[PDB]
Amino acid sequence: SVPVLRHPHVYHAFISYCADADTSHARTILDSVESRGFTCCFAERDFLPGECTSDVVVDAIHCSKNVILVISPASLQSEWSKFEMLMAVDDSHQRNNVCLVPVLLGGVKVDDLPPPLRPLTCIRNTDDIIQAISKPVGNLAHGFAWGYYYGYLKIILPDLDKTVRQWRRVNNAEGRMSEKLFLFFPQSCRCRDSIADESSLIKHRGHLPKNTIYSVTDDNGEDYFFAGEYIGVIHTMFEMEQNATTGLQTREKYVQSMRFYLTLKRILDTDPECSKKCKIVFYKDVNNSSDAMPRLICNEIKNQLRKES
Amino acid sequence: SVPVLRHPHVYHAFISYCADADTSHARTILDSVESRGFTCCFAERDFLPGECTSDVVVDAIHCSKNVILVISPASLQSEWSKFEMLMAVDDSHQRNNVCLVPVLLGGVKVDDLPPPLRPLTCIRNTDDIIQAISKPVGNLAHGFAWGYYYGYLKIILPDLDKTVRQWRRVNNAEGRMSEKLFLFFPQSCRCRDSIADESSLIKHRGHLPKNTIYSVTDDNGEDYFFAGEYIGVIHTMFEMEQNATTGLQTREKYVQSMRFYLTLKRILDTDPECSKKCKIVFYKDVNNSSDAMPRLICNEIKNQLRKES
Repeated sequence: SVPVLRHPHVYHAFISYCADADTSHARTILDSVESRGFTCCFAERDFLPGECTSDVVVDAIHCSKNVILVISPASLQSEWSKFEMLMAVDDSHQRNNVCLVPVLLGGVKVDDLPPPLRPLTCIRNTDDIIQAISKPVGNLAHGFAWGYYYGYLKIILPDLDKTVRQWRRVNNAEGRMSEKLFLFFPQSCRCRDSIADESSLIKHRGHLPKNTIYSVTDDNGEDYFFAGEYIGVIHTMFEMEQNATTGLQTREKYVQSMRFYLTLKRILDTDPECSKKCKIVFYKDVNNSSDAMPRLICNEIKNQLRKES
Repeated sequence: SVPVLRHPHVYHAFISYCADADTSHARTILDSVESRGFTCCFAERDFLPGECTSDVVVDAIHCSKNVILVISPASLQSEWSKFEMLMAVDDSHQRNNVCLVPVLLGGVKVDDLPPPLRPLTCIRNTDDIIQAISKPVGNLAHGFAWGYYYGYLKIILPDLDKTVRQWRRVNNAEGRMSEKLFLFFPQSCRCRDSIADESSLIKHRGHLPKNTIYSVTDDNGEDYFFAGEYIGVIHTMFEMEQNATTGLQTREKYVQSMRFYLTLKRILDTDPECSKKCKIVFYKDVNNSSDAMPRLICNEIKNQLRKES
């Protein structure tokens, strides 16, 4: 009847309520559940007077198998609906359907609720919530993209074109080198230690004061130079797919990585000092011939030199 | 009437359709829009025979002000509903309400649709879609947490407790140092160059072969040692809040950072070789006294030594 709790769980349910309005209602639901045998976490009783901070709340949510949301007409006005309640809501719809137990009071109805809570199938009606207490990857695009932007691209891109032109000038790469930083995005999301590991015809040529410079030979023997590197963050999706514990498979790896690709491009093109400073090179990393990757890069370098002319 | 397009936009609408089923329907909608004056992107016409890959699609979505989804009973069966259609769907509900134009065929109705499309208010009914063509931060938790996990924590944590005990042993820190790596999470998300920048009473004591070792003095003059650093990824949320262009304000900074905090703890406690290897220290970074941060860390170090006893 009453389930045995896992490693992090020490409570069957955390009762999330607005202390300004529904404190009485939350005590009523609490007393109904705890008598039946379930162990609950209740702010008024369990949170010490000086430790009702958001992290103690999230520590309680982490240790609670289910989270019971007491949603009334007043609960939406209290900013609790904009703060502590949203902390319990997860990016994964599968997670919210298992964990969340929305308790609707006063006839607010499902349509009145915020978008995340609507498709969750919400709820002496106190028997029904006990029924729900008895016994996953969200979208990665925005975290990856904003973290890659502010942690790296926003720092190096704004003046990188100046650094490249200085290197190009004093190395006789004029006309044979684009200003942009080429960012490599293999479809499998597998990143190698160096893009030169894809072909012995890709040669290390030094670095930018550190971003690496490579050379590549086209059909006429003309050497073309470029600053290039992998988008290192995408390797995480490859690791998640390969992990049996992680809920990410091949189809989601492609979907997540195209959302990431799209979100990164929206941010870069929004920023005038970062757009046109890098070129993302998406490619199917399926070929072993020594000509394949060199020919792809030469095509991209020549395409970018046209636009910079 | 027909709007002028922004910098990335070169099309008013991208028509996303399943080429196996609704190609005829998509041409009909295309011809209806393009005659009225709008410029559209149509796969059959605009995508060259050998370049109908997912990145060319996303390149088209990036340059399309609106995305028109042709959703039929057959569109859901085609895996197109599980792939190319979801690439147009964004983590932000505000983005999907502005960009997406769901066109429902055959009476599938809104409730049949996946969770993200349901609350979007979908749609010779071809006049209505022209009406929608005429003229934001998603959840960061999962991207931040999984990227911080597989990019760093998963690498260093599994054997870090061994490294710490070896350092503790040969430095006479026995009983005055926890095995865990303390990860500092200031509520403002502002990360400093060193946690020792919070108080001159926090002393650099070397490093782990590199994670840094600090010392801290309690009330009895007893020195306590710890490996510690900031969770560097959270600084991105501080930068996003401070950026006027970025759609993140103080309240969302707290909500996003508690979702990140919760998601990271779910991943770490799921992994048996990473749980109990680090301690996340969330704190209000509001105090200037030289005693405040030292007393907080000494409290955490002593708490962890109890559990490791």
